[PDB]
Amino acid sequence: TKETVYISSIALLKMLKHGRAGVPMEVMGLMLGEFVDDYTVNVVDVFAMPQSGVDDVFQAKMMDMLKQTGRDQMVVGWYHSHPGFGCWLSSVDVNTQKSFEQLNSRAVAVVVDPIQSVKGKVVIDAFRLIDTGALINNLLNRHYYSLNIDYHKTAKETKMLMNLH
Amino acid sequence: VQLQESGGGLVPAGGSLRLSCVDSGRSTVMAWFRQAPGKEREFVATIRWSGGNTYYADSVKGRFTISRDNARNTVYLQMNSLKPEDTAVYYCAGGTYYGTLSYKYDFWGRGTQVTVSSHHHH
Amino acid sequence: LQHEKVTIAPLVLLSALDHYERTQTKENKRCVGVILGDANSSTIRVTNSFALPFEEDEKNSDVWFLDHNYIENMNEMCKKINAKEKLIGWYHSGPKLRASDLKINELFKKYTQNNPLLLIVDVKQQGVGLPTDAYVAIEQVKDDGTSTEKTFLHLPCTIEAEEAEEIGVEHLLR
Repeated sequence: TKETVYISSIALLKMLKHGRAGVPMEVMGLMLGEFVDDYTVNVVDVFAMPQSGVDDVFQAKMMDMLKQTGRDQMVVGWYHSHPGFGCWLSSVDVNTQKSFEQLNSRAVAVVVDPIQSVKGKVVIDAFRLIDTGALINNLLNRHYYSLNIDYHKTAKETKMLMNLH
Repeated sequence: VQLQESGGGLVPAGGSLRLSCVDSGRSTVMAWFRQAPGKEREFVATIRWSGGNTYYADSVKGRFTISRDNARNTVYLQMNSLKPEDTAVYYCAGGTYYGTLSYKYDFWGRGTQVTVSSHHHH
Repeated sequence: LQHEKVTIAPLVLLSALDHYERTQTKENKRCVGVILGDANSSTIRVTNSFALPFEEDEKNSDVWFLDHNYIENMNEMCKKINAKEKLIGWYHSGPKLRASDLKINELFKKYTQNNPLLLIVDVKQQGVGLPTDAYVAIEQVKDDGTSTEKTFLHLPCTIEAEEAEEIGVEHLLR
């Protein structure tokens, strides 16, 4: 019954690369992939957003350019880094996630800590807002929860990776 | 070749077919895709070997059923209420990716032709 | 800066492969893109890349189209994320150098600070050795302006990852 977010090889490497590059600042980007059954979210790819310190024109520009090269996937959420600050959602993040969930209920917010991430342990989590308003009309409290994370690689990607040393 | 499709052939509009795919050398996920002439390969259905969770393309829901038999290393597609637009070469694929993207599968069968009649009705 | 050596980030290999596979690239067909990094030093460091829309005529190698606007527009966006990762050349899936490569290479000379690097990523992975070859275009005016010759110089390369990717790679394989 547990829903898992399956993050691809390049999506993981891009997130770690972008997080590390931004230190000591937080960075952010969008996650691309697909929703399958109730228990499955695939994150196939990712792209960095410019330091604001969620640009719509940049996003739309990127999506359109990626589609011309066979990257046709929908936005399934977003990631951000917490350089040395672990995994959680701030109140600004909850609000950001709220806007993602108005487009897709199953949207995911990934958080990575590029400073605590070290050989043998990636410090990462995937969040989704808790459902309130089950009793709201159409016409002691936690605001979010964690989803399990896993990783996917094709057999070809596996053979490729063997070449690192 | 690891995956072997069977069944399929000519069927009239409205009829049934059962496709089977045998895996000779044991992936966690199996799927059927289909490709008609002049068109891109199209996702049909996917299944987990263990547990049997299924997912279907919208154009096929409630008409097609993907099943697996672990003991016999075989995955099926029961195709009911067939339509001319279902005409295509049907392929099974294995891999560890549970989803819709053909290029995330690791291996493929050679395919089996399915033809639904534009003229003849069941 | 006269180039001698090349390092490739594992992410670039995976990006080229993913680009190839997602474009249903048929036999005899190749995918083409842009590589980014650092090429001001004797060792060229390839750290990123992005995919290009690219068309060529399989029956006439003189005919191909590279979207110049796309290179610039995508490059714009890359600089907004990391100004340190510069345009240093291009890649394709090969498996071998093609006849149009010298001329495609010329076009990239307009975008690079130094002599462009061409990286061939073998996405079929049939060598079982390294799945990359690195080339730079060199010309030599022989016999005093009766003729010049232009060709590709093979540069040795190595797969080198910074810590963040090191962690990613090990996590993926373990």
